[PDB]
Amino acid sequence: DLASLAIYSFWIFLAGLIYYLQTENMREGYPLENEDGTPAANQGPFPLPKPKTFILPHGRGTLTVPGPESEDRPIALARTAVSEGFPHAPTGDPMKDGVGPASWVARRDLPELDGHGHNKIKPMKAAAGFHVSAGKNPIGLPVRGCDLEIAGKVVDIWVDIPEQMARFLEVELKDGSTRLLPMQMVKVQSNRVHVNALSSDLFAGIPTIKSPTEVTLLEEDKICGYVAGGLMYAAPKR
Amino acid sequence: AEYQNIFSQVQVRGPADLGMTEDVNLANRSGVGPFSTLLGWFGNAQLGPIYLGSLGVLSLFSGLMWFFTIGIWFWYQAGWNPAVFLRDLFFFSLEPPAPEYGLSFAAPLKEGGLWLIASFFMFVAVWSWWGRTYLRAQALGMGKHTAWAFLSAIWLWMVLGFIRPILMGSWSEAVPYGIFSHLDWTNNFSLVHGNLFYNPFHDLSIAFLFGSAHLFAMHGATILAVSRFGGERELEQIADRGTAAERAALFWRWTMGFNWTMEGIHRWAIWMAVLVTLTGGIGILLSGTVVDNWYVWGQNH
Amino acid sequence: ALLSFERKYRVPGGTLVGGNLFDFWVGPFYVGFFGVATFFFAALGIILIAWSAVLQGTWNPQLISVYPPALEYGLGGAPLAKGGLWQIITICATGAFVSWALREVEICRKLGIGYHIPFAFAFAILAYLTLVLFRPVMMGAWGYAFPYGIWTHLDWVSNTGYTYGNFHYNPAHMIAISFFYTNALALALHGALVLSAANPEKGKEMRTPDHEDTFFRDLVGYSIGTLGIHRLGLLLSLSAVFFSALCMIITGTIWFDQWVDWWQWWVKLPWWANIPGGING
Ligand code: BCL
Ligand code: BCL
Ligand code: BCL
Ligand code: BCL
Ligand code: BCL
Ligand SMILES: COC(C)(C)C/C=C/C(C)=C/C=C/C(C)=C/C=C/C(C)=C\C=C\C=C(C)\C=C\C=C(/C)CC/C=C(\C)CCC=C(C)C
Ligand SMILES: CCCCCCCCCCCC[N+](C)(C)[O-]
Ligand SMILES: CCCCCCCCCCCC[N+](C)(C)[O-]
Ligand SMILES: [Cl-]
Ligand SMILES: [Fe+2]
Repeated sequence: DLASLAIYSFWIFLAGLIYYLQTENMREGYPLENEDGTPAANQGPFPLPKPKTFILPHGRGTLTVPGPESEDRPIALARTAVSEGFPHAPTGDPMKDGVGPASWVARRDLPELDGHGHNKIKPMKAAAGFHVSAGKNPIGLPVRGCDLEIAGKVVDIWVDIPEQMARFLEVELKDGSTRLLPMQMVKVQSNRVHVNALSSDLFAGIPTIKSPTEVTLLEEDKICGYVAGGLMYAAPKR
Repeated sequence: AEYQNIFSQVQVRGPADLGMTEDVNLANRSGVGPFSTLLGWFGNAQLGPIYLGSLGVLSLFSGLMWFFTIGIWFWYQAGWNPAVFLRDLFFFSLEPPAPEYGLSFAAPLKEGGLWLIASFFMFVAVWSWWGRTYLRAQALGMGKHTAWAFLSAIWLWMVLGFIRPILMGSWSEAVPYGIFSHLDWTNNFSLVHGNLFYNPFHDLSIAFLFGSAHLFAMHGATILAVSRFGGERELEQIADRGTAAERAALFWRWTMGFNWTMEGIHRWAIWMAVLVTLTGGIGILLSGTVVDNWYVWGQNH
Repeated sequence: ALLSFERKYRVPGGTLVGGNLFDFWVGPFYVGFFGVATFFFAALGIILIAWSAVLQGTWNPQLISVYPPALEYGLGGAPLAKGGLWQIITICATGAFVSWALREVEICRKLGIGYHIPFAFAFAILAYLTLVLFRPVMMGAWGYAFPYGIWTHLDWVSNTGYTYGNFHYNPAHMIAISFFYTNALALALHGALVLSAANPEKGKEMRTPDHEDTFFRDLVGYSIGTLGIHRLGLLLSLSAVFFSALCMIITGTIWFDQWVDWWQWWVKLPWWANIPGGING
């Protein structure tokens, strides 16, 4: 019977496909590790897939995965129990140490580039032709924290050139310096920009960028991680 | 008091984006179209430009001819009365030749010939458009994943109106062109073959269709959930894993113990969808040619 | 075991109930208060199904079926072996699904991410409750709910549908099917686009999102964008389920005749109802 052969054959194919999908999704994060960073005894039912190499544009090299994994950064946490499976308490200020919901990854310390090799994200004042085209222009509005106190003022919008969209709001603090706030973490209102994740006194702690007209992938992670971490750790002040 | 990133708060605009060049013949790209602030709240505001070379022109010509051939038949059935046209718009139908004619092209225009003509235009429009999905990717040096996925949808389409009718011995087996009529044809097809819920390929097809909504709801929600960490910039997260991709992976590992990577989830995506029409085409093709009654078949095998 | 980058995220906090009482993991799984609740409801439910199987007389997965109370029982309770178990198992299922959602919320809080996932899952739950709770209560009897059996529940689908002729004519069902088809279309395209850029022609460099927009604009004259496509998938997905639930909540309640006949109101419109010709004249 052809129907039986077809359906029987299809289930075989399907079993192979699932095996392929499971292994493909092991290219990041494996081998598994114990809480102390050493290789775990149980690596799961599937073996690692053969490495694949991505050729990165603009002469930035390649990426081969799976490959040797390392955090490449200090992790300020400590065990709270004598066996596996329990939480790890921050040894210092989780917001400042970048752990928990305030974590950041050690991404390349260079800016993401568009198809033409130019910085993908730039402050709007430095982007030729770009301007607000709809909605309340946040530039010039005061920024309020969850403690209902004003922490600064919006001095510009950092835009994604190729995708023409707002990614960050640049906020100036009382000392004259500025910080970037993820667009997805602010509420633009008619008379203010509200930031629920942070209290006014935590804005100065937002990681700063080394160059004023660009932001690196590493910096974006530290900034985004820090702001999101405020939801949990700034709660006392919310 | 917490933005959800479903609609944008503020839109920004810059010079019209004419796109990457690569090996594309710029002579065939139109100019940019109008900008829609309305669309800009949900997605991109820019319309156009579009690429239209010879193949594209051929495809749009056939596509329209197909649509007009059916529309002409409709007006005819409507007695050329505008009021009747709108009233019974969903009841009109361009049907294929009667069994008697088998696979010949001898059937009269008002009795099958016109259905064959319309179907010929559709055949040319669809396959030439498939050529476009392949070539537009080639000109940009991109993989051919889109053309391959499209081929899966084309498989079900080909089976329903061309391959199965041919194996059955007549065009009468094909699907008619009409809103209500193609629904009636669908119900009747199941009745005549002993209920498709007994067709294992049909039921798998359903698992994938439901699975696609299951997966896209999961994926759409996940990316938006980590968009505060630049999660939707998927290509760069693939090339240099960020906290967005790590938090997404851990959400699913902690919840259901899944293995998850930014690139891998998109492999689940393309396959979950592609399997809908792949298993489906096999299910339909086997109906009537190899299996007359799925219920009866299920009782044995 | 943990993924190579996992430890920094396994910190305390985020639970909605119990403080640190249930703040821990079992292998890769996070527990939390609702992890325990989920286990409780799931365990009790599976046990009751095993019992039902015993009273049914079979251990075959293809045969085990738990049916709701016969229509004669209305909305009251029924003997365990006559619908009662179905009633308890339905309470357990609801408890397990809701607990699963709240457990996802606790996970979202610990990870510092948005609540989109559990919010989206709630739509699936509401579709479930429409079939076993809202619709039955509206129609006056638990018996209108579907049975819990791999094959028996498909019988319910087929019988429920033909109770109104060809169910294809339910207008809300037409909209729901459209979203399901469009969703699969978009999922296929999204997966194919990202992959075609990350895995270009042999030897070439990875493409950029700039190339993704370009490809789709060249193809159809438009690109919804990187953020837009994920918004779209979520919208198509939930709208599909929303109209599915709507198409059933109105069936057997506000409309209970043959769905094909509902479309006559348009054909009977005064201004063209009697004009000769066409299909309906
Ligand atoms: C949705 C509208 C109808 C319905 C119409 C149909 C039709 C028509 C078909 C199915 C099919 C299926 N249905 Mg049904 N079914 C419905 C309600 C449900 C509910 C529910 C609790 O609300 C459940 C759990 C199921 C489960 C199932 C699966 C057994 C099967 C394939 C599902 C799939 O991939 O989906 C998509 C989701 C995913 C890909 C995620 C993976 C989840 C799966 C694998 C979980 C299945 C669990 C199952 C074995 C029950 C567990 C019980 C244990 C005691 C814990 N149905 C309602 C009543 N269903 C198909 C089938 O083959 O039937 C035999 C089929 O042709
Ligand atoms: C609304 C849009 C989407 C979608 C959006 C999402 C999202 C978003 C999420 C899910 C998630 C889930 N979805 Mg989905 N999902 C959809 C459609 C489906 C369908 C289907 C038939 O179409 C199925 C079967 C599933 C199944 C699943 C589960 C794998 C998972 C929930 C686990 C859980 O509650 O565990 C807890 C409960 C138990 C472990 C078992 C309790 C069992 C007991 C009590 C017995 C009850 C059995 C009885 C009711 C049914 C058995 C009979 C069958 C009909 C044969 N989804 C629709 C189309 N779904 C979540 C997830 O984790 O995904 C991985 C998730 O975040
Ligand atoms: C009484 C009705 C019968 C029924 C009879 C049928 C029949 C008959 C068929 C299906 C098929 C399907 N059925 Mg069934 N089925 C029923 C019960 C159900 C139930 C349910 C919950 O009860 C469900 C969920 C489904 C689900 C499904 C799908 C999984 C599957 C179609 C996949 C698809 O994407 O097609 C949609 C996708 C396409 C049609 C591809 C189209 C491709 C391209 C080339 C389009 C070109 C278009 C272009 C030229 C037009 C241009 C427009 C412009 C943009 C303006 N069926 C009952 C039992 N079912 C199909 C199948 O595969 O069965 C195995 C099928 O043929
Ligand atoms: C799979 C089994 C059956 C089948 C079963 C069903 C069932 C059941 C339903 C549909 C529905 C639809 N089907 Mg059908 N359908 C089949 C194969 C097809 C084929 C084909 C080329 O093979 C086409 C073009 C259509 C097209 C249609 C649309 C009228 C409608 C919405 C589809 C959709 O959202 O698509 C997704 C793609 C997009 C949305 C891209 C945009 C294109 C839109 C506009 C769809 C094309 C419309 C066009 C053909 C004509 C309309 C013009 C009139 C003047 C109004 N079907 C096969 C034969 N189909 C639903 C409906 O509402 O019926 C009325 C419905 O409930
Ligand atoms: C002969 C039958 C009739 C008809 C009868 C009906 C009937 C009756 C119904 C539908 C419904 C559906 N039909 Mg119809 N249908 C017909 C033809 C079709 C065709 C077609 C191509 O012809 C298609 C595409 C559709 C498609 C549709 C969908 C719009 C809808 C089902 C999806 C849904 O409700 O999900 C919603 C998702 C769920 C319910 C899943 C929820 C699951 C969650 C909360 C958790 C489960 C998890 C757990 C058990 C997991 C296990 C544990 C671990 C994983 C291990 N129908 C024919 C004409 N149709 C149904 C509907 O709208 O329902 C609301 C329905 O009741
Ligand atoms: C307003 O007025 C005007 C006249 C201007 C325009 C109005 C037009 C209207 C109202 C158009 C309406 C069109 C409708 C309702 C179309 C519906 C189409 C539908 C619902 C469904 C189709 C399903 C189709 C399938 C499965 C078709 C498959 C076709 C093929 C596989 C092609 C096979 C090719 C054949 C048979 C030709 C032979 C080929 C060779 C190479 C020998
Ligand atoms: C690549 C995606 C894999 C997930 C698909 C889930 C399969 C559901 C199993 C039920 C179908 C049973 N059968 C043969 C009767 O159809
Ligand atoms: C959000 C509400 C959750 C309740 C869902 C459970 C439905 C089945 C209940 C059966 C009750 C039987 N009875 C009449 C004795 O109460
Ligand atoms: Cl995801
Ligand atoms: Fe994605």
